[PDB]
Amino acid sequence: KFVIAFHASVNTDKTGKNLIKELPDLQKRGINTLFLEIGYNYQWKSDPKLYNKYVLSETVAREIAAECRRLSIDLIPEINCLGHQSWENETFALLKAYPELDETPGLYPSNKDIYCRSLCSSNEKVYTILFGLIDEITEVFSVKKIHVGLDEVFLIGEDACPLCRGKDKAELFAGAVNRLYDHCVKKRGFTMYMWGDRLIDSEDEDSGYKGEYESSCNGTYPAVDLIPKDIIICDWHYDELERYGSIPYFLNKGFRVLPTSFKGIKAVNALIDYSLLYKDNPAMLGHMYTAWDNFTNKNLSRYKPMVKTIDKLKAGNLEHHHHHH
Ligand SMILES: [Zn+2]
Repeated sequence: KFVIAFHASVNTDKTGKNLIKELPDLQKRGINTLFLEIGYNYQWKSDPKLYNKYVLSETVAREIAAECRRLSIDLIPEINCLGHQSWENETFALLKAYPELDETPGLYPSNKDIYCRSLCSSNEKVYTILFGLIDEITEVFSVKKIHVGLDEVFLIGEDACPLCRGKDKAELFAGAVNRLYDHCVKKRGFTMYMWGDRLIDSEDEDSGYKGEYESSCNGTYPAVDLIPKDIIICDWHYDELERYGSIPYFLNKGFRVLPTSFKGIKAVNALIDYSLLYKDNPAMLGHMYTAWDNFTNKNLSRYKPMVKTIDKLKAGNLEHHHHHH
């Protein structure tokens, strides 16, 4: 038996119903788990500063949860709790409402010359806010699971932060993971998921990857030995490679791993094939598909690289049932 998951995003009452459309179909393909990214795109009751009526309401949200439940789909909301506080020249809700919590105050206007802004990982107000959002979203969905993001954190320990300047980037990162863990797991008893790229040494030859996005080039990877190992690592690599050497890196470290793909058809294939080289390790959980080129959630069950490959793994969950007549 295997985890088969799909990553979808939702930010409006519409995009939610689009997803609802595809849940029945996506189930029949074989999806049994839905990672649902929300960010700050829910009408928050718990913080009025981050609320706008033009995003997902409590009603639409309780329907996705309703539908996942009827279809026995493990639902896991995601809020990115450190990096990805902006995209291109739009800064997201938290940092425009709380500019004091920016890790790089006063530096990159309109986000020129950086990938994405990040929150200050040392400022306690961040955790006060984030913990409040994690509690609300896990409530409206009636779930005990949370994905905290933590991918592609390039801005951390920056000189501009009065709070983090000069500090060790890996310890700051491990500090973020461990604060989130203390709330989601220690206090709430949830299961917590995260992206794994910051835990990998890019320069390492067995576990490293080419770029500076799929693996760490800013020295955060030592945090892998400073965080609790019941955290589920979502390990994403979207290029066709003959070896995805970070799967066994995470596995031997004690983590449960969820390999993650995007586009490529073969690239997807190759990840799945290499992940299945460890099929008989239970900490090799399964697989997650992404369709980042799909911005609506319409025909998500038609995502081509998934529909082909999914039976690939569906077989381990077939369950011979025997004639009832
Ligand atoms: Zn800081």
